Amino acid sequence: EVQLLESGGGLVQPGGSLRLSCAASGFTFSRFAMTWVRQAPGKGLEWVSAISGSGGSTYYADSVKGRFTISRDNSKNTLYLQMNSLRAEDTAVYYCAKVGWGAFDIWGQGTMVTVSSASTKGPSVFPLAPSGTAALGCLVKDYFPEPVTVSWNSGALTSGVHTFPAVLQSSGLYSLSSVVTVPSSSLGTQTYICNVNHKPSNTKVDKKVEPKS
Amino acid sequence: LVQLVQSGAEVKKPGASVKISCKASGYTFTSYYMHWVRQAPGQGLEWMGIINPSGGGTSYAQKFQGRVTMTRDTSTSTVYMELTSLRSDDTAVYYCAKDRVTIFWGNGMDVWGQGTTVTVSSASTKGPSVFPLAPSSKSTSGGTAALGCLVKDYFPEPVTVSWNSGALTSGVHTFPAVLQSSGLYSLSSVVTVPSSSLGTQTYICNVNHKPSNTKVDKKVEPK
Amino acid sequence: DIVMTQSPVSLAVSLGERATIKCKSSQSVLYSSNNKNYLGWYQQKPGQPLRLLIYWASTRESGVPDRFSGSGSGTDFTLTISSLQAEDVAVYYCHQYSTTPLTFGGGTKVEIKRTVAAPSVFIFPPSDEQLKSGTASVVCLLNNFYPREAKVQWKVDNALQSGNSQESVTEQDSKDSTYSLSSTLTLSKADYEKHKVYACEVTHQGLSSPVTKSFNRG
Amino acid sequence: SVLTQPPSASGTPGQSVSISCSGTYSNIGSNPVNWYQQVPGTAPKLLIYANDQRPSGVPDRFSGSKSATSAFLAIGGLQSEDDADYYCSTWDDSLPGPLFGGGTKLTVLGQPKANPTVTLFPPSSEELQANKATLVCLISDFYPGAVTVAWKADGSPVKAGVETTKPSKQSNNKYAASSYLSLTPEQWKSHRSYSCQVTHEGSTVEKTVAPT
Amino acid sequence: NLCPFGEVFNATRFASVYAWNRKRISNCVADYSVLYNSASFSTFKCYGVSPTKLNDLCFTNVYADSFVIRGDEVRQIAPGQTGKIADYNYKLPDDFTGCVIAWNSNNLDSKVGGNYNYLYRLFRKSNLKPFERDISTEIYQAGSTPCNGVEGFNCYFPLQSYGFQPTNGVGYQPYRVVVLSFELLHAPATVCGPG
Ligand SMILES: *[C@@H]1O[C@H](CO[C@@H]2O[C@@H](C)[C@@H](O)[C@@H](O)[C@@H]2O)[C@@H](O[C@@H]2O[C@H](CO)[C@@H](O)[C@H](O)[C@H]2NC(C)=O)[C@H](O)[C@H]1NC(C)=O
Repeated sequence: EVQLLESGGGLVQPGGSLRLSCAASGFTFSRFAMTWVRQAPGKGLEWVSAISGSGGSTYYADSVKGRFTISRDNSKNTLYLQMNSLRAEDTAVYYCAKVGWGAFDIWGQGTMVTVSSASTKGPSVFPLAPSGTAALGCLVKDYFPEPVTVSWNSGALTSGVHTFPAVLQSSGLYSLSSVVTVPSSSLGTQTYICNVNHKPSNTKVDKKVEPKS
Repeated sequence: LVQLVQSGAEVKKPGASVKISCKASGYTFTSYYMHWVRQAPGQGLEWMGIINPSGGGTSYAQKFQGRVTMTRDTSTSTVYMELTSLRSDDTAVYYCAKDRVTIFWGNGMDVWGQGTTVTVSSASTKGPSVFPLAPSSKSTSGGTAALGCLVKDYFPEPVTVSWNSGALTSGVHTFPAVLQSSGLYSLSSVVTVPSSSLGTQTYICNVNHKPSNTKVDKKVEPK
Repeated sequence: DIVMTQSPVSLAVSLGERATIKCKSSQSVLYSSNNKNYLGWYQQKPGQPLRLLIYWASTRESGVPDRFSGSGSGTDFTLTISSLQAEDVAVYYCHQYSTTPLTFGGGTKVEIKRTVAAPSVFIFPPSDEQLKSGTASVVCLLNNFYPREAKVQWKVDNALQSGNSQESVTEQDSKDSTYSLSSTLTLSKADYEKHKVYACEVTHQGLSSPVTKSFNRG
Repeated sequence: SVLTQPPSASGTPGQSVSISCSGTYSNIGSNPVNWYQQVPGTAPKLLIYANDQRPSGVPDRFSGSKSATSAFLAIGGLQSEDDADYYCSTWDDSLPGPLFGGGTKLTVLGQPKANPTVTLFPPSSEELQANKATLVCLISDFYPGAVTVAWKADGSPVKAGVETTKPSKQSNNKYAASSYLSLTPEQWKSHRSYSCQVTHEGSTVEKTVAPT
Repeated sequence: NLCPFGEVFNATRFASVYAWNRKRISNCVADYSVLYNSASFSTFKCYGVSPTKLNDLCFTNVYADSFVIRGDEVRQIAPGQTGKIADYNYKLPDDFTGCVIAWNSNNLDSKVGGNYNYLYRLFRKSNLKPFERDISTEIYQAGSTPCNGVEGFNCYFPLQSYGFQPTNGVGYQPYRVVVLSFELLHAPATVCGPG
């Protein structure tokens, strides 16, 4: 019966503004305080803001005081979060929740808000030189957006290939590495070329990974 | 002083819904449970549920969970019971009953409404046919003759039957109606009289079916 | 669900004599927190709602005559009428209010016991008015008999009928404590014209041999 | 002002586990405690309010307790469907809104605990020529899937330039993760050695590289 | 002469646990096995003394506390316990000397629509000390924002209802509880077992 359905998440530029809404159903909306909680990717939960059942009182965490404005329209059973002067730190999934006996007892499914300067970009590929098995690979750095595909010797090498999930840095750009484990005797005689392709940028790089003198 | 007054009889098609009212008077309305109990024709009692007039909370028998809803209007001291998706075996007399307490499942239902008949049938209103049950020389037994008339194919209940417009009451036997495969009712009314009276006294059966505003005075004559 | 079983289904008692009805519950309704049996007794006369007689097994309701008393505990309960009166003829129900759903017993019909009386049997051929309509209703009346139990068998040209008859019965008469029964055998006009002799065979306690009333179509 | 939870907890199927939440007198010591269960990707769900109370529909094998400055979430009869991140939360006398712990990843063990294999790559010649330097620490084949990565240069902690992924499940249902240290070529060559430390289930595995 | 335990155990209405009831028993003889030998108690647990021999010891006073709680809270009525009841409503000392008696009262204290009469304290700033009692009704303030007597985001009335309904599971059904505190003073022993 009870439901909180959020909407309005999207990409927004640093310094820009965005507004979220939370539609409520299954309970008398005006009788309960409501709150916004957010979660940065791979981070914990952070309380953002709250509002009285009537809207006459509002509460904000210092991290958003002044920039964000919570409000509600009890005739439309809707809660709002107007966000201004957005920074990259505000990137997170934003949750709407009902307040009850000191806890948040009913949550919405969440909505993603990304605050990023992220022009499509191709990656820089650097060889990760090898130093009875030997591990070598290539680093795929500062690319946007996902995905990136990595091959080895045009696909003829699949044993020992471990392509690690990418990391999303504070810059909003991805980086990843794909490492292959091959025999130590294979070095100095077998050629290893990692083939990186980033379709969103039409970039294809073939990088020879050789020992280091 | 203390009494419950229910709304009138209802006829409903299968799949429809019925809402019955129970107006309470003579006591603090909000201080006692109200039950709803129904009784199908020739059947035993079936408890439907409780509503607590103080707060409007309810608890239904699982058999009815889903299609019964009990509400209370405390400004008028009236309890309501609504049953939806009616089926033919919902045909019954519905009673509203006041409990002695508002604790656990009650402690005795001390005051009962007069009951509400509800008939669930695909049948449309139809007045009866009245056929005579003629006395005959072969039928007479030791100076006593048996006669009557048959009130066939009517819907819904009830029908009223008198004899000689009320003059003849002794020996009268008006039987409970039986429901036929056609969905229409039929009952017989008979009376034993002295075979001496045949030819001297006329015997008229007075059948009334107000649901169809049908009135029939049929004279049962010897054969 | 709790199952309430009442014994007997029907009880015949002479006026002034003692009536005792049994009610058995499939589960104990005795609560040790107050040592009370959540068991009630109700009386129903024809065309009327229930009337509360006993609650908590043994406590008489206000305005209930002293001749009514309930006893028992746990699962076995009894309702006793010390000296039956004419206004005690009715159906009595036990009722548990311990667990949902609150279930009633099947009821016990208390009637006046009187001497066995065989029935007067009358048979009625179908009216010509009804025959025009296309159906033939043959009625057989069993009048002023006792006890209530009786069996009616329709024979058409000495062929036993089945499925084409219906019966109803009156309540016990206020004067002579007897019952009356009507049995209606209904046939299509075409099938009624097909046969000759229609018979209503009655069986009853007060009859040493079944009584049959007949008529020839005419 | 901060609520501290262990980053990870585990137990075998059907056993019990207790997740701790460490605070101070101004928060846990004086305010009601709530617990939330979040299956990653889905919204948090209330498990415990007012220290030890369950919303309707939460089974009693979830139970909350509190001491002077710490709260505990006990979970009995562990099922694999209990795999989730659990968050404690309370109020602080100094703050208008509630606090949250850092979360605890609960793993109902489906295989033996395995410590990570670590591989650390120094910056490449191409990257240095480009006036950049990235240390690459690759972590693989660990279970349960939770690690802490600490970087250090010449035995001193390096907190700037670190970027670490959340663990992700591999083919064999073990976990992999990677950490990147971004440096200038100068600070890369301004130390004798850099070290990548991966602590898993209380034990640390170390790898180091040197500009030399 | 006979301790009035019947008025304690057989009382028609029991107190809310936050406003728990107390009766002082003095100058009488206690027939303890009229209580111990009864299968009507789902809980009869004694501490610091034996359930046996209870009729052979003598005390300076006996305090009979009684109240209603939830079924799955009865375990909290014992020394060394924590939880909403032990912490915020009724607290026994670590060295408690007495007996805790409890029985299911669903048929008396439950009600269609929920009983609103039985309450508990849900929020408190500090734990109760043993045998402390708090019937205050100040709005509980969580966080820094003052309440000023009105409920809201961080402000909650501290007492809430069990709302006992007859269909509740037993863990959520009401239980009447009687706590017998045996007080040993350096004074005349006034409550004595029969022997
Ligand atoms: C609490 O009351 C019970 C039962 O009360 C009995 O029944 C009542 C209707 C009323 O008549 C009371 O006066 C009765 O005592 C007590 O249990 C009974 O105790 C008496 C002796 O005092 C004994 O004869 C009965 O058999 C007992 N009945 C049961 C069911 O045990 C009980 O002792 C009272 N509690 C206390 C603490 O005294």
